Amino acid sequence: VGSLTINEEREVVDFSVPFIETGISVMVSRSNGTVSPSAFLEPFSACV
Amino acid sequence: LTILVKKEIPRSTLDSFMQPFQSTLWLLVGLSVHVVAVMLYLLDRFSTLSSAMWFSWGVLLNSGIGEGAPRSFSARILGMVWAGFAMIIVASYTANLAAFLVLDRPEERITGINDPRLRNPSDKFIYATVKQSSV
Amino acid sequence: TLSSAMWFSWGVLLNSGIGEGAPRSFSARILGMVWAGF
Amino acid sequence: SQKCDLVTTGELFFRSGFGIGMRKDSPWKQQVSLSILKSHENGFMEDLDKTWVRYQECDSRSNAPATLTCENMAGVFMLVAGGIVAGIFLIFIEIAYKSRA
Amino acid sequence: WVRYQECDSRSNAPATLTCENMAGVFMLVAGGIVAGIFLIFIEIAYKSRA
Amino acid sequence: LLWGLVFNNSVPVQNPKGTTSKIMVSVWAFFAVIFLASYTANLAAFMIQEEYVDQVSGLSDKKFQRPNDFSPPFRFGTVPNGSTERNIRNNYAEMHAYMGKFNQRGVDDALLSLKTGKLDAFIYDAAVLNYMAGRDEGCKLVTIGSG
Amino acid sequence: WVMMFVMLLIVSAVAVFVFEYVTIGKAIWLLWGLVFNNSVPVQNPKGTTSKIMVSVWAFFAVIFLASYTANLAAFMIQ
Amino acid sequence: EKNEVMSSQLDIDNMAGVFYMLGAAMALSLITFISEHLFYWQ
Repeated sequence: VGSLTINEEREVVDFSVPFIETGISVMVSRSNGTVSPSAFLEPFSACV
Repeated sequence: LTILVKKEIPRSTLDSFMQPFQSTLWLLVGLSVHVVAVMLYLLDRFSTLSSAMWFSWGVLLNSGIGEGAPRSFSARILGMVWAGFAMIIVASYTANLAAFLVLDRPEERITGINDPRLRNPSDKFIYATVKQSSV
Repeated sequence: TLSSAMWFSWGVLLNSGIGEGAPRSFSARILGMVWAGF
Repeated sequence: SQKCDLVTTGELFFRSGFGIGMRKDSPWKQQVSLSILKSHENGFMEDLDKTWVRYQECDSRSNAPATLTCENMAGVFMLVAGGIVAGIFLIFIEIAYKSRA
Repeated sequence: WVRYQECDSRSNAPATLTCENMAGVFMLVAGGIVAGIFLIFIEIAYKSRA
Repeated sequence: LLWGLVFNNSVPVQNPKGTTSKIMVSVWAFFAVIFLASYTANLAAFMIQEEYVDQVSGLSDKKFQRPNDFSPPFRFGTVPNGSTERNIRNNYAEMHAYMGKFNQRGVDDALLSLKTGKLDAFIYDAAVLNYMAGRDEGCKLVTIGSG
Repeated sequence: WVMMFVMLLIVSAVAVFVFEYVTIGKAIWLLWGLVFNNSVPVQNPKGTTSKIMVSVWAFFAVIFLASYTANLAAFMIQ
Repeated sequence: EKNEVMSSQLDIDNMAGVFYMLGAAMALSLITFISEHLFYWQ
């Protein structure tokens, strides 16, 4: 009843229907801020 | 019947005069004012050396000290770059001011009875009450 | 400069350097302080 | 993602999958589901995911909050021509005044 | 008995700007004016040379 | 001289006659102040209501192929004695090199290490990551890009 | 406000005293309206500590304009 | 859902719009001055 999935060699074991769904992820942390090089309306206002 | 919890600590202490980052950026650009004002003086020389910088200081601070009307057209184009950059600077600084003034507040306020830090408590969680009550 | 004195108030209202109406009375400079405030 | 102009509010009530239907006691269950794992263990499922549904066309919910390119300013673009064509007559008025005064 | 509100609500006035925080930029008026007297003495030394 | 007045220059301009000259200057000054106010009201409105994107999906290829390209401080995670180790080693673990130094038995030790920054990234099963992300220390965001 | 108003009176008294070398009432309002970006052609002084202290006051001028506008728009919200 | 980070520091990588090509147009102004010097030859 442990929280284990299968690979193709897990032929040996016989699962039931999967009750929950999960996947493979990575974990990172936060940054602080974003890039926006003062040019948002500069091609927009460049039309006027 | 509700939950008694404790007041947080605000986002006060508005000593943020350089927290919009100047201590490197304003220090970097103030020297390039002078080092491009001297070469622009040479540009109007080969076609008031200590005096030509005050015109760039005048256009940078919106202050009517004006004596450096350039007889070369190209240094007037450089002044157009100055009034563009200075208005970009003061606009971006005002946007960083008002944004840092009102952006958000992090909040860990509990919901009520249906919150998982209550129902599955940590070791740090004294959620006790009084004795001999209907609670 | 009766027709001309209004342009000084238009100059202070639009941040536009049209300036000819420096008031020799101090009190009208106080009224100009009310204009730049408003 | 594809056409445009609709949203969803999340809240996945069911959380289910898409199996393959066969008759019971078939000899084609085990090796077929083994190949399902094999198609998972190379990312080829994700390859067909790229080739079929990973095509975003319209914008997200995001709210860029606004944009200011060209369009709305036509209400204040008339300020440059609203009085300059009558200022010629204002020159004619001024030269009439200077012919009087 | 109980209709006596003393402290402020949650509301978030969002801010106020009365007197307090501006002391970090209140030093700009005196940070260089006391040395500008010596800058006058420097200028009258330069005019005594030039 | 009739250009810099949109930016409130210092710049003493040649004052013209009292004619349609100064009238059309005031006409342009209306568009000057209304463009300054509109651009500033847009600009501060871009500092708010802005989504902040991380780069974890491209580095799932790029830092896999090139872990040493930007910084040798790229301290990776692991699932030691895990089935996921073999499954990537069979498919997508050329970074089963460079990662033997990055072995941590005990998940909460790797948690507090990356919380002090002693790991860059930590690969794991999704569901335990999402649940402990919801139980993460307060409000430190530790998810993967877009989920 | 009245603090910087008497600072304007102080620097005008300095511009009277240390430039004993045009400042009776003109030194007040010409050096007052520059916080509000007036039109107002002021009497241009010598290149001395006069224009230095003008630029010093101009820093506080633009930083007060930005701070008041950032507060004011923040009172329209929340 | 990924609301907002909090920032007050100026992004120094957003300074690319500030050293957007000041010196390049200054070099074109130098070539403009050199072409003026050849127009003095004409």
